[PDB]
Amino acid sequence: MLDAFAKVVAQADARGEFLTNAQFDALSNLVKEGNKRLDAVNRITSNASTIVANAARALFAEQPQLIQPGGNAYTNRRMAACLRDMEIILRYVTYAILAGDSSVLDDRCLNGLRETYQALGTPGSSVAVAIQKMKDAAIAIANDPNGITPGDCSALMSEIAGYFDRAAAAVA
Amino acid sequence: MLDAFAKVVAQADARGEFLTNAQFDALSNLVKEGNKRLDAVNRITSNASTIVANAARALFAEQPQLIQPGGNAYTNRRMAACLRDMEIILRYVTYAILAGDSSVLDDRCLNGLRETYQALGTPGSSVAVAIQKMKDAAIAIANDPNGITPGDCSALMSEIAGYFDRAAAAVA
Amino acid sequence: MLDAFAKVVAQADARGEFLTNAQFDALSNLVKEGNKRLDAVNRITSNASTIVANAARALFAEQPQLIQPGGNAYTNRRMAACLRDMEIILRYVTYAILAGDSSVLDDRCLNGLRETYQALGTPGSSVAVAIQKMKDAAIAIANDPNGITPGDCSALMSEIAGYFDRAAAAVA
Amino acid sequence: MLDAFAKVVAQADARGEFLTNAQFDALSNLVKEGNKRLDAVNRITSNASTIVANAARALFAEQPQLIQPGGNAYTNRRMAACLRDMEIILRYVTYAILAGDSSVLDDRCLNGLRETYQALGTPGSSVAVAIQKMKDAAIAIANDPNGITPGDCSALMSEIAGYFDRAAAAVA
Amino acid sequence: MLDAFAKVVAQADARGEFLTNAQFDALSNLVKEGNKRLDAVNRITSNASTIVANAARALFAEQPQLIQPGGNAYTNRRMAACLRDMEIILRYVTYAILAGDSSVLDDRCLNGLRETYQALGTPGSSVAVAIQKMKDAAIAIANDPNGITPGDCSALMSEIAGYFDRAAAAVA
Amino acid sequence: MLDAFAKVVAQADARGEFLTNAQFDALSNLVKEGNKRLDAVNRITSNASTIVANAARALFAEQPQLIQPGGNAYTNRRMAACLRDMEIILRYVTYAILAGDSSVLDDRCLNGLRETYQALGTPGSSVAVAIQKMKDAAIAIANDPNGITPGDCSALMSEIAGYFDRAAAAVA
Amino acid sequence: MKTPITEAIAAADTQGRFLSNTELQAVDGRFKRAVASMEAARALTNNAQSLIDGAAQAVYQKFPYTTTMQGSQYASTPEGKAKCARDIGYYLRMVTYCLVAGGTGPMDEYLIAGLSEINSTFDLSPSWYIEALKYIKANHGLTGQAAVEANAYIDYAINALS
Amino acid sequence: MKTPITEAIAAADTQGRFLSNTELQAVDGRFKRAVASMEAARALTNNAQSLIDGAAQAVYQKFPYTTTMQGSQYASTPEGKAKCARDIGYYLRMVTYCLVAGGTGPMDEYLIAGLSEINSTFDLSPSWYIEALKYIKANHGLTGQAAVEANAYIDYAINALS
Amino acid sequence: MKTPITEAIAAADTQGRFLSNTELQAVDGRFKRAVASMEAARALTNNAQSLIDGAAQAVYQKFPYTTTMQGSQYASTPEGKAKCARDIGYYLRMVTYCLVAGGTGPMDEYLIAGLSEINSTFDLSPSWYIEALKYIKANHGLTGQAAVEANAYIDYAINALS
Amino acid sequence: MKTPITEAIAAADTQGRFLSNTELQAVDGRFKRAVASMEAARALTNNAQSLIDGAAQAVYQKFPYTTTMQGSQYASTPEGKAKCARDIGYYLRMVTYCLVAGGTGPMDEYLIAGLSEINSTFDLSPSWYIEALKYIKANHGLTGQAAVEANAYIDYAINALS
Amino acid sequence: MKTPITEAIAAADTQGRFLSNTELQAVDGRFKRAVASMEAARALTNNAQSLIDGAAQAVYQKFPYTTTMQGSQYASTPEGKAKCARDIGYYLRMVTYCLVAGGTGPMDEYLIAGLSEINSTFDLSPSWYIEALKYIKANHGLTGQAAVEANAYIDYAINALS
Amino acid sequence: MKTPITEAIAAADTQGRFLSNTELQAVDGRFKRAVASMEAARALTNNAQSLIDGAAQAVYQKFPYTTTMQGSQYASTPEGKAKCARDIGYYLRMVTYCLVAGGTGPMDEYLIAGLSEINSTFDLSPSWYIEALKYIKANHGLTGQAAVEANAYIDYAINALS
Ligand SMILES: CCC1=C(C)/C(=C/C2=NC(=C\c3[nH]c(/C=C4\NC(=O)[C@H](C)[C@H]4CC)c(C)c3CCC(=O)O)/C(CCC(=O)O)=C2C)NC1=O
Ligand code: NA
Repeated sequence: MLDAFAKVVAQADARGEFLTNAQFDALSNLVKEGNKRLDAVNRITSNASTIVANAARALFAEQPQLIQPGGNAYTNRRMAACLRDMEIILRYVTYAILAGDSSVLDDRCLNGLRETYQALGTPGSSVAVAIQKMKDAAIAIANDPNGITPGDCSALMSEIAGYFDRAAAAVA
Repeated sequence: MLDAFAKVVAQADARGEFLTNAQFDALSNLVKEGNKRLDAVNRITSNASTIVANAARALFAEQPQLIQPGGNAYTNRRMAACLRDMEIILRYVTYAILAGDSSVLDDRCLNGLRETYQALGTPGSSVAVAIQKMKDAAIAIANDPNGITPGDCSALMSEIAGYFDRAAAAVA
Repeated sequence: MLDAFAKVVAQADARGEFLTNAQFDALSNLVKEGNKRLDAVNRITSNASTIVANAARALFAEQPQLIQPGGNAYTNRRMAACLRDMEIILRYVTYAILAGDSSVLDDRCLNGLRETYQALGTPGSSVAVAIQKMKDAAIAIANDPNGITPGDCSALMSEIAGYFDRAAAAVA
Repeated sequence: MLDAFAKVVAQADARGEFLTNAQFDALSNLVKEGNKRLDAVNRITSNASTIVANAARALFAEQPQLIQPGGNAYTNRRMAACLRDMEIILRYVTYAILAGDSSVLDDRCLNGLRETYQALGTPGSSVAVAIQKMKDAAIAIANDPNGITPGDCSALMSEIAGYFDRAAAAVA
Repeated sequence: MLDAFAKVVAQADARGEFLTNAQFDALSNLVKEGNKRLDAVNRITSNASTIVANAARALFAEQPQLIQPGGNAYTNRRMAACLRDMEIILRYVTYAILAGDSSVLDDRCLNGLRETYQALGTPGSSVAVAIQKMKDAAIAIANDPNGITPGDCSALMSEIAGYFDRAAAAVA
Repeated sequence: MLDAFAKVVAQADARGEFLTNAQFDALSNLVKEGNKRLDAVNRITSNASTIVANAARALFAEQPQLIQPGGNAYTNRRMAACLRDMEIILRYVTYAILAGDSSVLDDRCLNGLRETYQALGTPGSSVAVAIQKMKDAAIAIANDPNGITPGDCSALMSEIAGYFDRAAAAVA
Repeated sequence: MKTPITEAIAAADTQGRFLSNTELQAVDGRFKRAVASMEAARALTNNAQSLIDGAAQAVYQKFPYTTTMQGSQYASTPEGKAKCARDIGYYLRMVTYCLVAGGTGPMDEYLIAGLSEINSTFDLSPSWYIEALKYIKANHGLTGQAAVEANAYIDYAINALS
Repeated sequence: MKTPITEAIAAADTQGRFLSNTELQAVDGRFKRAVASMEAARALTNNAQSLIDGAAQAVYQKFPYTTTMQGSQYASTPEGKAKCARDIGYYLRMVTYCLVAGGTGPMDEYLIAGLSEINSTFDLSPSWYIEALKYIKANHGLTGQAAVEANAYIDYAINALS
Repeated sequence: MKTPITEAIAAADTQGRFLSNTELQAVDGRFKRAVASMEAARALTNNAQSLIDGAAQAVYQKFPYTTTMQGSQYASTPEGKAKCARDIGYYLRMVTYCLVAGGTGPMDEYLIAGLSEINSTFDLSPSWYIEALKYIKANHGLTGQAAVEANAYIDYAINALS
Repeated sequence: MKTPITEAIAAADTQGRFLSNTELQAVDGRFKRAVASMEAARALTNNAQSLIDGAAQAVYQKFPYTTTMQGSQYASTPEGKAKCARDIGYYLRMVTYCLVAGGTGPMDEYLIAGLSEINSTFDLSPSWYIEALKYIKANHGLTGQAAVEANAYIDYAINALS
Repeated sequence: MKTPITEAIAAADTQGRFLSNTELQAVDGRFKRAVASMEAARALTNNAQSLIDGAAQAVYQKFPYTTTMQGSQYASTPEGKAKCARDIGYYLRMVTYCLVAGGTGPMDEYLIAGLSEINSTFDLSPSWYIEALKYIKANHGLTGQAAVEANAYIDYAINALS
Repeated sequence: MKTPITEAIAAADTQGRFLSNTELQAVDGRFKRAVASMEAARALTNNAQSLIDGAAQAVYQKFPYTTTMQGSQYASTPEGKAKCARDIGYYLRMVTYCLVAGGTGPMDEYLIAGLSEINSTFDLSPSWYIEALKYIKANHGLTGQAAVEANAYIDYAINALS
């Protein structure tokens, strides 16, 4: 896996060049915003149980068919697997944030997930909606202005929103 | 795997219903015929070695090409594998009888057998004929009227014949 | 795996025949030329390090793009893998010579190599050229007339050349 | 492992004798009391969670030092292991009852348990007391006269009491 | 493992010396007697089944207690293990002969055999006697004067007898 | 494994107490000296190859018998194992420094090392001397006053010297 | 799914054997016991609604806070009370399933697997469902071996909740 | 050793479970079948000597060469005929063992394990022992489920020899 | 036990490497953060008794049935209320342990391991301990990164209970 | 298939090495021995029919019951006697195969693999084929190392049958 | 690729955990150290050509035979001297890569993996590259923690060459 | 230790077989080759000192810097030149060992194992020892298959150094 710093090195190596001044100054801005990145990871991770549970409640409240007899979170074995999937999807979104790159989300989580749900018979549309609900919950908690040194974090939230969309798209 | 009793439960659960009176009375008839089922399993299993051997003798007596140099039960390694296959096919037919359901025959034995013989270069037509000969041998022994409390067992033999046909069809 | 002697047995068995006089006399000529076969294996194997290195030097000297940043023997990990591949390809060519049959070269080395390089992104054209350079190096050393009992070995070199071509063709 | 029926066969074989009339009549009495044996196993197993929990409560209520900081069921990891041990000890006592022989209790559970607790630093005296409390709980539930066809089961309770004592002795 | 040639190298290396003339001339005599060594291995190995069987027959004919009910080759599982042991002991004696050194017999077979039989409860005295009977059978067959180029092989038989005694001593 | 901070927690838990003011102030001094600790680890680790090599040169220069034919770093296999041991011993001394506790040195490296060398036949006296030479080399490099912010580091060197002595004692 | 017939088949198949008389005895005991199992199953199925309404109340009696306290996990709303009765209905339905199939297989597969994962996530107290299953045990109104059967699978649930 | 009670215990223990009603049903079927198994066992034990003398002759009838041909593996000496009767006696004794223990465990452990290893080494034809066991099957003189029991374990031996 | 220093050592040791600059950076961040961690730890330790008495009541407020209902698992006796305060005291003590050792290691080893096994056996509702830890979070009276530290380990407990 | 050349290649390949002088010596010994192996092979091939007719009779002599006794496994019919000669022919053909390929590989692959499985199923006595191979051994009429070669592979078959 | 951020992620992911405060501390130390790492990286990048020309000569000074001796592996031709400077350039470029990515990952992946395989095949003396990297260490002209950073990764290379 | 006799034994033992004619052929080829191997071994042993003095100089000729340059790894002191001759002596002694034992086993065990670990640590150039072994190859003064033998093991060393 890579991060924001390891990707630029890899792309620079493929050309066989030293880093330019416009690449050092870009990566130096990455470090300065590092504090904002750590708070966002800390805040979201600190409310993991709730973001998963609340998103699941709303999902099954909107699509009762999922938990009806026969349908794909009926029985505790399938319900638990669903709660686990949601928890896992969230776990790898937080991994991506800290690194500032989706390589770990792509390689470990997303790639070969759509094909899994198809073989199982799991609505990928329903999964993506569960991801989207976790997104709104995660963003609001992360960018909650109470009890932190005030400052703009608009760019960082789009990046966070990027990873959540990316997972939804991957199984939609 | 399932049996006659576990399949009805599974299909009832998928709808999320309690069992009806027409489902209890149907399963109660299953239990009453249980004695006939155990004799058929006991009798066939008690003559396993003979049913396999006698069926093999007739098979190679009808298709000498199978045991000719080059052809697919020439050499003891291929002949033994053939005798083993026949023995295995029989083993899982008897499993199905006791349970009153072909799920174990399907899941463990049949599924992915035709594709095996194609890669190996084994006549699936010859395999099915060996199965059919074991069928006639197995039925006659099972429904042999000497030395048992007399009673009709016509339905049970069709079921037994069903599993044997099913294996023949699966590789024919 | 087979050799010159095990292949003729296999083909004879498939027909179910004893060996003819024209098959014993053919295999007896195989044994008489056995001395020439052992020298060729001994000579080539005794200069393994050089044949690989010298062929690699010329290859990268003709195709500098291979060792340029980005391109497929840049970095020591890819360069080492390349030197290893060349060494492995050579190892199995020498195996084939001693046996007088390419079954071990085919089964163990060649089969499923082209498909490997395609997934990796390795020029199969460049690999075959590296094989061809090892061929010329291997032949000249094997048929070097200094310091050995003089005698014709023209047939044996074509056979050796056959295995080298065979590997080039397999990945070209 | 053995049972009441397999042990007599083993001891008979070692002498190389057929069973006597005094051995068939003894084993026939075993079968007649089989109903009482199945109820005792069913009743004890049906209250597994309670017998373990209630015995643990009393144990730690009598020996508070066990759950004090430093001491051997402080922290949930050691407390859970203790609850597990008690549950396991009980599991193999019920195995022994159904079979009418302690071979499975001896081979699988007891042998090499005392030596385990010594290396860990676990009071074997405290373990045996926990076993003894489960004994009294298990016996009272098993021989509870409410809601069962009345009849003497005095002999069977001594046998059950034998296995419980046996485990206490093994770690005392 | 070592052989006659690898042991002398090992002992020479430990002193850090080249081989003397009295060590080359000694090893050269080893090679000249090599033909006699190969016949002895070939002859004994060619009658493996008989030497084991005939030795077993005589053993149980002299010690009937071994095959009596309770006693250590009663039942086919223990009888087979015994026949296997005898076969294995013989297998490693023939290994030692070809090499001219007992290192493989010692390392792989003998070492930790006496301690095995003690834990099992197998008479080591009876095992050694079975070894001794195989010795006499093996020697007579190996040194049988019919159908071979006449010549003295007295020294070689003592060496063969050495390995057989060695195994008897190891478990006696 | 533990460190300076995890050991105090463990000992506090065993009594079931919160940390005192004399324990916070002690651990706070640990953090303030943290800079000196990181330099010592960095400096020693930056000269790993040299400290091992130079210590080995002196060792074999003082005890030539070790590298004589027969004796325990003769042959490259034993010499390499020796160089590896020295390298490993050093690796775990540096682990201990960073943590400020020898638990990882004890558990992973030292415990069951003396007993290893005895079975192998390796002079434990010679090993300890090799450790001692690495100590003097490691200390001088770590406490080298050129090119670093001046300040006392006497206490830290005794601690470092403690781990080196500890390893020598463990195999002496 | 775990039944005596599937166990008997699994026992033989693991060791690559045809079925022996060992396994055939087991299945006879199963068919022999079916008599009492079918009786307990049909009896609970007939009196199912009364048992679910009875059990649900026994919960609200013992734990009155579940009907007062605010929160989705509680039976303090028409939604909550619907979810409660549904869940109780599930437990009873699984108990009949085990009697018909003569083993724990149904309750193991459809209910117990991942049970502690659900209760933990959705804040459902295990003791609520014990008290529910305790009422069913006392008031199913069965006798003889029919009662022995029903209770065996009821207590198997209770043990899974404890 | 393989019995329904040991299988039931092995089934539960492998999965780390207490015994369930699934396993308890199996053992009931075992105790229920014991009636016919004990009858077949005691009946063969009583008429043991007559069956061994009868079976031994049926072998010598069908294969007369076994009493004429020279060699230790044949019944052409007082030693050979003693070994023959002994071996036949063993087979019958194992059949009673299986009836008492209600499973194949005894015959599996004491007889079948390494059976083909012995017959191969000592040149004992399997068909000799089939013919022996065939006589016992036809002439044990049992009826009802007692005969069903005896023959089940007799044919299990025959299958092991074929 | 899990700490940044033990992780850094574990990371290197698994791959048979000496420590690199990669690992040394991690430990600096640990020593750099200790400032705020030591502050949060000593502050909670000083105001420990008031927090335990405060949290215990917040539980009894939210769940009044725990002080009324009969049973050993409830705080309806002098024994129960002693057990309650003790348990709350344990949680807080573990939170300080994590701040001193700069990682989750202490709470993981002494508390979380086998947590769901205890609560299930002894009928202790997870939500009771959430409400306890919720009070500590709101009323520890810390500011800046000291509050960020304390709450990080408090929420890690809450997540383990949910 | 097992030969000295395939073993030499297998030996090196398992350890990822090029061939050394160790392996080259082995193959020389193979080519050196071929002289006597080719002689034994061609000699048996030439006198093949006479050996098969001779061996087949030696069987019927020693075991006269095989020509009298009724049953498909016996040589008491034109079919049986055809099957007998065929089988004997196979054994001899495999012995020549081993001499040509200078190892046991052919007989191992085409004959020995699953040998005891066939003889057991089809009721073929191993001793019949020993007596067949015993006749070939005594009457092949070879001398010197040619006889040493032939007999080595003949006895290897006999050992596989015992 | 090995970095503190990838290690922190790898540490958590292996144990199936979300990230804890343990891992977050590590990454802060990384961002905190970046200041000095970025300074060392940009400084070497700016003075890159002078360092490569300087280091290359220091090699030819210490080992004069490399410019005289005939052979492709030596710097005794315009080709050789071009290959030398290129290789030295690679080493320096990897050192900056490690400073930017705050770990050994780049040099490990692009350089060290299979390093001893290349030097052995192409007859390149390790000591040549030590002497090259020794010159860079002494003459990079950095101060404070910037020099501590640069040298840490330079010595990591030297250790890989020894 | 690797020899044709140990390989032949290892080949059989891995597959649990007695030795076959396959393995016996290999050992004959070994005994057949010994003639030329013993000749090469005794010839090098006799002219050992002259070869070591000759080879050592050929190194100092080709690489004159090894006698001038300061450092313990070089032959620029009486100690260094003693270490050089000793090492060369070792190589030659191992070559004779392989001829006596008819395989690579000795040189593999006593020399090659951990070879690259020593040369890397003690800064010994592989090419020095190639040039040493190159002189021995050209000037051992052997003819026929004796020269074929000697050179086979000499080149096996050279390949291990490249
Ligand atoms: C699913 C497994 C299974 C069970 C559970 C089972 C129970 C069982 N035990 C029975 C009787 C009985 N059970 C007991 C046992 C006891 N009575 C006492 O006073 C003691 C407190 C207690 C000792 C545990 C007695 C005394 C009888 C009557 C005598 C007998 O039939 O053996 C009967 C016969 C019918 C009856 O009389 O009620 C059955 C079916 N059978 C089975 O196949
Ligand atoms: Na038992």
